Amino acid sequence: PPPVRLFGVEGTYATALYQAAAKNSSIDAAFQSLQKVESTVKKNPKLGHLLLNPALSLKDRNSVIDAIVETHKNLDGYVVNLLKVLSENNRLGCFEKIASDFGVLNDAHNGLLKGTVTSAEPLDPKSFKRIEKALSASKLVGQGKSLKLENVVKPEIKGGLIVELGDKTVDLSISTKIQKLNKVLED
Amino acid sequence: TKAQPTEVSSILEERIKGVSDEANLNETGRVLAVGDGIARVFGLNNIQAEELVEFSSGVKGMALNLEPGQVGIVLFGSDRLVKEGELVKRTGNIVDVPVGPGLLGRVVDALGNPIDGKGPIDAAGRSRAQVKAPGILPRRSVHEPVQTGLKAVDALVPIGRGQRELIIGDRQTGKTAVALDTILNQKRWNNGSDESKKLYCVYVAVGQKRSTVAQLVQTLEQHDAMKYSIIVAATASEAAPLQYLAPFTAASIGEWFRDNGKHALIVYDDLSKQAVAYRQLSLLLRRPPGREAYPGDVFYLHSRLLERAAKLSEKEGSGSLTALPVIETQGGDVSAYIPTNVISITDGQIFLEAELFYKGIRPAINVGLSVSRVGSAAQVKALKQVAGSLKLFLAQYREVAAFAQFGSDLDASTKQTLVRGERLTQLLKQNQYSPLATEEQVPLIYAGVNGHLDGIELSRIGEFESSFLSYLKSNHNELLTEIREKGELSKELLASLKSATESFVAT
Amino acid sequence: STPITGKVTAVIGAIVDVHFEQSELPAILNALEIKTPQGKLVLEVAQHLGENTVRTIAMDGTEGLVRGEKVLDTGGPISVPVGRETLGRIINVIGEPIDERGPIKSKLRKPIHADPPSFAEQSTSAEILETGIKVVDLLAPYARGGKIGLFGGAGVGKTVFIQELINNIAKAHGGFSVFTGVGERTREGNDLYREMKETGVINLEGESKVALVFGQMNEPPGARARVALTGLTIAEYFRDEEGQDVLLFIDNIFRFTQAGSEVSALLGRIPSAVGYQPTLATDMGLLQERITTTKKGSVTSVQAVYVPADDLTDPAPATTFAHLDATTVLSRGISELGIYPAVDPLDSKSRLLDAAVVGQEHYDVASKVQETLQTYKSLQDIIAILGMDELSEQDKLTVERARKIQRFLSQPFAVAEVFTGIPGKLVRLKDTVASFKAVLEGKYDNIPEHAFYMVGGIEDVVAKAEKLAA
Amino acid sequence: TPITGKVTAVIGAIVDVHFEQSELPAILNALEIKTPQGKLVLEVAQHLGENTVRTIAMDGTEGLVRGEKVLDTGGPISVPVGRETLGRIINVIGEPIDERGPIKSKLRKPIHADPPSFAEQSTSAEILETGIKVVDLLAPYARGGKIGLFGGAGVGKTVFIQELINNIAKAHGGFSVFTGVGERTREGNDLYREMKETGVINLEGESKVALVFGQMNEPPGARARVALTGLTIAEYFRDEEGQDVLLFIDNIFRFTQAGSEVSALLGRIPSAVGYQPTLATDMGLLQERITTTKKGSVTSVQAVYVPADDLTDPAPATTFAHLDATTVLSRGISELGIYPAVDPLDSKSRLLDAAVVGQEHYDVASKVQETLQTYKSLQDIIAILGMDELSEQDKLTVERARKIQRFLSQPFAVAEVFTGIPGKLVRLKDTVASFKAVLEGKYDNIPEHAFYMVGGIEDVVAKAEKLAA
Repeated sequence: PPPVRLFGVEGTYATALYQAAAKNSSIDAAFQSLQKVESTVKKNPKLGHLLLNPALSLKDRNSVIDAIVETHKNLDGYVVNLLKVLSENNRLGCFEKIASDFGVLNDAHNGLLKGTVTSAEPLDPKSFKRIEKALSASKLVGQGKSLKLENVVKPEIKGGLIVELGDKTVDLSISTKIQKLNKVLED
Repeated sequence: TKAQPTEVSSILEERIKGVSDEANLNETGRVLAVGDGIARVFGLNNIQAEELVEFSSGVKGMALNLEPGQVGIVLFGSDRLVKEGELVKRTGNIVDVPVGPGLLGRVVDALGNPIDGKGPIDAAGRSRAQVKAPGILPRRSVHEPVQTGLKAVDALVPIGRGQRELIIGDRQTGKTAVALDTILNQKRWNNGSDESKKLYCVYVAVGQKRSTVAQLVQTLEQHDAMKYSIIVAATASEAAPLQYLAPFTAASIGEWFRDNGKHALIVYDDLSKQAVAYRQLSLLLRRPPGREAYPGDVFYLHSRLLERAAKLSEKEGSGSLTALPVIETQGGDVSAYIPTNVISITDGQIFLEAELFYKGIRPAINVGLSVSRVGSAAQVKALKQVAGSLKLFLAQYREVAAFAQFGSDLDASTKQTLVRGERLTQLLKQNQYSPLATEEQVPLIYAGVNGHLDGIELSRIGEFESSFLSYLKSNHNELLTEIREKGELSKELLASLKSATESFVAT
Repeated sequence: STPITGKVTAVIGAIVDVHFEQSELPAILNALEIKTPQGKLVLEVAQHLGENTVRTIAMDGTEGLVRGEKVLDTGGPISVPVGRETLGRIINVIGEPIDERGPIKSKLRKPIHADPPSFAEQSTSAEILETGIKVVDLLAPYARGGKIGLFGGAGVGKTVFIQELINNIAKAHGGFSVFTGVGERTREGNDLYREMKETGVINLEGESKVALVFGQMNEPPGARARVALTGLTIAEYFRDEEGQDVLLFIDNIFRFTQAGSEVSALLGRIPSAVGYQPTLATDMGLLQERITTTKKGSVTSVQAVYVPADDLTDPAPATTFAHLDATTVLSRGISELGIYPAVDPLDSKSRLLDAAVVGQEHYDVASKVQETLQTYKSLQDIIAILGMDELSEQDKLTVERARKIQRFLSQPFAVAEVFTGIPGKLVRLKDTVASFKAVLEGKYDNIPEHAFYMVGGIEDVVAKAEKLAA
Repeated sequence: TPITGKVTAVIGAIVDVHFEQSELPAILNALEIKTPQGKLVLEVAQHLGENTVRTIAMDGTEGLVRGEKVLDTGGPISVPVGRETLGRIINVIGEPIDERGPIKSKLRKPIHADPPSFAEQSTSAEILETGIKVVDLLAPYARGGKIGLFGGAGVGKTVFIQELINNIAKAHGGFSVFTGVGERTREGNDLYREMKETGVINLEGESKVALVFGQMNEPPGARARVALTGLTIAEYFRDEEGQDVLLFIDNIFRFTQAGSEVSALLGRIPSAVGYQPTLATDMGLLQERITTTKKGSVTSVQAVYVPADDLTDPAPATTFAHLDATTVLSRGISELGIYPAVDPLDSKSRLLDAAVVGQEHYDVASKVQETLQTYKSLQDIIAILGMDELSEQDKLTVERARKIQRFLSQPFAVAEVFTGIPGKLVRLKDTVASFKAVLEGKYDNIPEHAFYMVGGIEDVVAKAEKLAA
C-alpha cells in the first residue's frame, strides 16, 4: 500500500489524493499547486478565512470554487477534482486539514522526517546544530530519510530537555528526576 | 466532520481520478459493506423500492433501505456464499411469488420451492408480496360458519368465514393443536362438495423446526387432509428476511383462492416469530428500534398483514380468506408490545390458559377472555338457540365458584349453580384429534342446557356422552338427519330432542 | 407556479427524503405530490435538513419508489375538499373520493393544518345533550358542544357504543355529524357504512347528516396520523363556515397516538416514556384544542380511546383523560357481569353533573346512588370471606338495593337488537330520574333483582316483575 | 495461502485485519496469526470494506501488537473426525487436550455446516426409557428426540445429566457425544475420570463416547464455536458412520451467552435484555444441525442455565422452539428437597400423547396433573388458613398430593454419594403400576415420610415398616 497510512478525519480524502496523484507521479506538482492555492486562500481574508466555515449553498459553494480556480491557471487537475469533491461534500473546513495531511504523506514520499526538541526556553544554535548532526549520525535517522528538527519553547516544562523524533524520544528532564527524588524521599 | 458513505477509499479515489459511477451503477452496484446477512451496495441508482436484487454470488435479496449512499439489500442468502466487492444485478421485479391452485398438497418454502419435493408447482399466476386489502365497499357481511368441531370453540367463540380471530396463550402449550383441529373438521365439507362450504386450508409455520413441520405433515397425511391443505413454511434455520417475507407471501397464496371467489382459511403460526424476525432485520438495517426492541413500525407491518383477509362483496363473488393469527405470549404477559398490538387488530381473541390445562380442562380455553366480537352472526341457528344461556350459566358459575373457596356460606341456590357448572365444564372437554359434528354437538348441549346432565354424576359424564351419541345414531338418526338438513330446531325437533334426552337420561 | 422538482434520496420506510431544487424549499407542512403508477403519493414536508434536502413523511405506500424520482410540489398543506356535498362520502386521507359514488363535488378546499381557536373566540356553553341511556343520563350527563370520552379497553364494543350514540343522538339531532374512523378495521368499516346507509343517515339520493372518513389501519402510520386532521377540517367547515352544529365522532384515538408514536422513531426522535412520541402532549393538544365551541359553531366530539390492558395509568390514555371534558369509563368487569352498558358507574365521572346544572334533585339522587355503590364495593371484601354475617340490617338493604341498581342500569341498546337480539330501550332523562328516585326510596324494593335486569324504565321493571311473577 | 494482512485494530477479542492484498478471505474463512504463544485462530465474520475484515478471535488476544502479520488459512477450520476421535478430548481448534498425541484422521470436515433439508428428515416415535420415575411419568425420553433441561445451577445442572449418562449411555451401543460449553473445569475432569472408570472411554481399550470440552475459562469467542465443532463430530457419526448417536450439550445458555458477549463488539445494536439481534438465527442453525435424518437418529440433550430462572429472558424462550421434550426443574422444588427436582407442572413432551404412552398411562398422568394442580392452587389457602379449614374433599386431595410429592423423590445413583442414599432405577412398566396404586390410595395409609426418598411402591411399604420400627 502507498507509504504512510494516516487515514485521518477526512484524511481518507488526503490518502486518496496521495495515492491517486502518486500514480500520476504528479504529487510534488499537486502539492505545490495545492500550496499555492492554499496560500492564496489564507491571504483571502473575507471568505475562506472568514467564511472558511460553511453556510453556503451547493451552487454558491460551486461558485466559490470557480473563483478559486480563477485565481490559478496552474492548479493540476487532481486537486481540481479534489476541490470538486470538497464542494460536493460541502466541506471547506477540512481544506487546510487535507492540506496538512497531504503534506505529511508528501513529505513521507520525500522521506523528510520531523522531530522536536522541546525545552523551557529556546536555546543556542550551536546546540541545535550539534544535536541535528548527532540525530543524523544516529540510526534513529535512517539514510535516505532527511531530518527536520524544530526546537520549541515549552516553558510548561521548566528546565530539563526532551529530544523527540520518529515517535521515539529521550527525555532527560529535570521535572521527572525531581519527581522521582521527591517520591523516593517520601518513601 | 462526519461519516459519509462516499468516504470508502475505493469510491473516493475514483472521484479524485475524475472517474465517476458512469451510470452502470444505475442498475449494477458493487458490494462494499456486507456481513451479518445484510449488504449495502454502492450503485443501483435506479432501483424500485422493495425490489429483488440478484446478487452475483447468486443469492436473491430484497431491498428495504434506499439511501443516497448505499442501498441496503437484505440478503436471503448465506454469508459464506457471499463475498465483498461483488456486482449485483437488479431482478427488476418487486418481490413476487407463484400463486395458483397447484399449491394444494405441497409444502413450499417462502420463495415457493417445494421443500417436500413433490416437484413442479402448477401455479396459475405470480402475485406480489404486498397487495392492498380490498375496500369497504368491496366487502360482504359475514354469516357463513367456520367450525373446529370443538364444542367450546364453536359454542363460545363461533368463527365465521372472513374473520380474524387470535389464538393467544402460553408458548407451545400445544397451541398449534387447537388450529389443527379446525383443519380436521374442515374434512367434512372438503371431502364433500359445495364450493362455498369448502375451506381450502393454508397452514403457515414460521420459525418452527423441520421436525415439527414433518410431524404436522405426518398427521395431516394420517388424517388424509394434506390433499386440501397447503403448507407454507419458513423453518427456524431459514433466513430472517425469508421469515419476515413468509407471512406476506402466504397471504398472497391465500388471495388467489379468495380472489377466485372460493373460501379458504389461513393459519398464521406464529406471528410472534415474525416479530422476532423483523426485529433482527430492522436492527441490522439500523433503524432506531421500538419499545421492547421490536421496531417502531412493527404495528404497521402486522396490521397490513392481517387486514388482507376477509369476505368480499357479491360483486367479487364473496370468496373469503378467513384468518387465524396465533400469538405466543411469553409468560402469558399480554401487556407485551407485540401481544398488545395484535389484540387491537384482531376481531376476536381465543384466550387459552395453561393452568386450566393442568386443571384438566383440555382444550384449555379461558372463556372469560375468549370473545368473538362478530359472534353468533355466523353461528349455526340451531347451535345459537341451544347455547343461548350457556354463557350465563358459565359466567354465574365463575362467580359462584370463586366465592365457594373463600369459605363463604353456601346455600342450595349456589349449589344448583355448582352442580350445573361442573357438568358444563366437563361437557366441554374433548380429546385431541377428535372434531365432532354440529349435529352431534347440538344434542349434547341441549341435554346440558336443559339441565338433564345435572342429575348424571360427574365421573360418568364422558360415558354418558359417548353412549348418548350411539343411542341417537341408532334410534334418533332421523333426528340427526333433520338437524343436519335444516340446521334449526323446530318445535317438533325441540320436543323430540327433549324426549330423546329424557329416554337416555333414563339410561 | 413551476413545481419545485425534487429527487428522492432515501426511502427509509415512510420517511422519504427529497432533494428539491436549490434556493427554494417547500415550507414545513407543505404537500408534495409524486405521480406514481398507483395514484399520486403525497409526502408531507416535516423537516428541512439542509441544502434543499427535506425529510418528509409518506401518506401512501412506498413500494416502487425509484431513487431520484421527480417530485412535484403542490406548495402548501394537504388540502382536502370541503362542502355540504362532502356529506355522505367516504373520503380518504389525501382527500380522495373513496366514496365510490364517484368524484366528490368540491366547493372549496381547505388545508388540514389549521391553528386552533383563540381564548377570546372560545365561549363555554352549559346545555345538556341527553342520550336516553340510563347510566349516561343519571351518572354522567352529556353537554352540548361537549368533548365526551369513551375510555375503555379492547373491543368493549367500543364501536358498538358509538353506534348506539349514532342511533340515538345523531338521527335525532338536526346538526351535521362527522364520522371519523382512525385505523378502523375494514370489517368494522363495512358494517358502519352499511349501518348508516341502512339507517338512511347516508341517504343515497337524499341529504346526509353525516360525512365519513374511514381510515383503515392498513394505510401507513403516517397516513393514519393525518386521518384525524382531515376529519377536523370537515368539522371546522361545518362549525365555522356552515355555522351549524356538528357532532363529531372519532374512533379510536389511541390509534392517533399510536400512529404518531410509530413515525416518531422514523423521525429520529428519542423515545419518550413507554416509547411514546416526545411530542405526545402537543400533538394531543392540537387535536383537542381544534375541537371546541366557538362564538360560531359548536362541535360535540365523542372520542373513543383504547386503553391498553385497561391501564389508564399508561401515559397516552392519561394525557387524553385530562384533555377530555366528560369522561366515561367502560370497564371489562361490568361487561363480564353481563351488564351492557359496560359503563363502570364508579369510574365514569363527568363534571357536567352538578346540583345546579341538573338541579338539586338530580344531583341528590345521583349522590345517593354513588354512595350506595361505593359502599357495596367496600362490602365486597367482607362478603368475600365473612359473607352476610357481620353485616347490619341496613347494610343488607343497601346490598340488596345495590344489586337492584346494578341491574337496573342494564338496558338494551337498539344496535344490540343484533348483538343481543333484545329490543332497544331509550328512556327520557326526567323519567329516568323519577324512576331511579322511586327505587332509592325503596318503593320497588319488593321487586325481584332479576326484574330490574336488562330492561328499561320503572314501568318496564314492574312489567318484568309481572313477567317473573307469571 | 499467501493472502496476508496486518492487524489494524484489536478492539477486544474482535480483532480487525487489513488485507493488503486485493484478494480477500471470504466470510467464515479462518486466518492464522502465528504468535510466540503458538498460533491464534481468527474467523472472518464481517467485511467492513477498504479491505478490512473484522474477525472473531478463537483464542485470547493478550499481547497482540498492531500491524502483526496475518496469514489466511482459508475456509471454516476443519476439525478431524473418525473413530480415532472416539475417546479423545479436543480443544476448540481441535488439538487433543487428552494428550494421546495428534489425532490421525481420514476426513477433516469444516466446523460450519448447513443443516439437513426438510426432505431429509425422519420422524421418531420410539420411547427411550430413563428409569427415572418422574421422567417416565411426565415426559419420557425418545430415541432421536431433543430433550431439554431448563433451570440453572441451583439444580446442579450437571448432576441431572450425569444420571442420564449413567443410565441411558450404558445401554446405548452407538456412539455418543458430550460437548460441554463453558463447563467448569473440575466437573469436566470428574466426568472424564468417571467415563474412563466406567470404561466408556478406555485409553488402551476401546472408547465409544467422544468428548469436546470447552471450559468456562476459555475466552468468549472460543465458547461460541465449541458447539459448532461438536456438531461436526456428531455429523460424522450421524451421517458417515450412520451409527446412532447420543448427544449431550452442557450448557447452551453459555453458547448464547458467548454470542451475546461478542455481539456488542461486533458492532450490533443489542436487542432486548442484551441478546444479539441474530439470536434467533444462531439458535436456529445450531438446533437444526442436530436433527434425526434418514441417515441417522441422534438423541440430543440440551442444558439451559436459565438466568435467575427467568424463562421470560429471550434465550430460554428461544430454546423452547427447538425442543420436543422439556423437563424444567425448579429451585423451589429443590428447596423442598426433592431430587430429582423436576417441576411437575412444568414438564411437557410431545410423547405424552395417549396413543404413544397408551391411554391408561395418559389417564394415570392426567389424574396426577389435576391433583398436583389442585394442590398448587390451594397453596394460598393452605398458607393463609389451615388444612382443617379446607373442605373434606379437599383435605383428602391435599393429603394425597403431599404423598405424591414425596413419592416423586427417587434416590439418585450418580449422586449416591451426595444424597448419601443408595440409588434406584425403576422400570417404566413398574412406574405405571406404582402410580396407579397411589392414585387409588391403596397404600395411602402410611407415613408421608415413607413416600419420601424411595423407589418403587414395594419399597414404600417396606420403608413404612422400617419407619414403624
